[PDB]
Amino acid sequence: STGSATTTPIDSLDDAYITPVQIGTPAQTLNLDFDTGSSDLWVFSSETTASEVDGQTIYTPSKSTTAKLLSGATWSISYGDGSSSSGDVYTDTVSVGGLTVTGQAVESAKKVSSSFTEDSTIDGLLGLAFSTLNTVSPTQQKTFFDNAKASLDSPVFTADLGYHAPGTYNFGFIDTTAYTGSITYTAVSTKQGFWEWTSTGYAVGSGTFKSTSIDGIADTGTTLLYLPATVVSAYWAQVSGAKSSSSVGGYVFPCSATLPSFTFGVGSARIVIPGDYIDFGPISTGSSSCFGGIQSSAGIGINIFGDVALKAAFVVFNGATTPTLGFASK
Ligand SMILES: NCc1ccc(C(F)(F)F)cc1
Ligand SMILES: NCc1ccc(C(F)(F)F)cc1
Repeated sequence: STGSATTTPIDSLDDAYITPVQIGTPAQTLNLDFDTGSSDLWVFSSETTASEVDGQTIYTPSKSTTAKLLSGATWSISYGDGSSSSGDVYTDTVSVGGLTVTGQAVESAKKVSSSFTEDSTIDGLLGLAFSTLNTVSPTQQKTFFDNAKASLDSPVFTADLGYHAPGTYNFGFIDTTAYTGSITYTAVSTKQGFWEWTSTGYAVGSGTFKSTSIDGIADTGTTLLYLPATVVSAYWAQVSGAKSSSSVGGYVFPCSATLPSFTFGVGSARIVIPGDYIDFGPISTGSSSCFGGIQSSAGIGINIFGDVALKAAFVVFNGATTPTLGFASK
């Protein structure tokens, strides 16, 4: 079987993308953030502290005839940005784009951090990293993809994120009309639970390509591109007036500048990120300083190919027994 679902940016800067997911019987539709950097399916619910809910659609397990409490199970997650949530665990039927999984662990939030409360458009997260990262205790739970794998035509899903526009997540098949050229596949390390791969180098604008190994993760759940300080410094040096700002916490640039493109290597292929994708607009309303979409990973400890990079490509997540990542131009 297969599934296909449209994913939509939550705001005009593409800060995150939401995809409708049907949970329970009869279906409750929630808009979830599909996150290849984590492995928990958690949702705002009827159990969430009322002061921590501000416009989100909630899952109500008591109204689902297929929901079962997973006795004694709990979960607690903290994200790399300092975000967190925690609560208890149901199992229920979950469908994405026509693809149905019965007995999926649905983690019900009792508590969420403030950054989730303030993001009224995101009802929860759907984790798509490897199940070794799932936080359910005492019994670890499988991801939606892991549960669906057996029944998929092909054990793959693909991410086709739009620039200021809707895109598509497909499960179980590769749409050969959605890209140009060939797909280049590259090896994945699962040893930390992430879709981790090694880029073969980079170029700034029309500069020479620099061959150099950049290890990092493919993460639909992270907005920006986080790369080593040496790389990020070479990019922003080409932008007149750009500088790293400690008060803002990253590189900013004059909003009147035009940004160079950024190229990253996948084996012998090249993915080009247009300079417009790297503009994240004014740091505050009315400011003439704009925030850059390429930032240093020095404080984070790992390099992250977030949405800025992934939306420039058609991306195959191949969950075969030897996993790989495919990139194509589009
Ligand atoms: N999108 C999930 C996520 C969040 C943070 C991290 C970090 F910072 F730990 F790498 C990885 C993955
Ligand atoms: N990388 C996972 C993640 C996704 C979204 C958020 C936000 F923006 F909703 F707070 C935080 C962390």
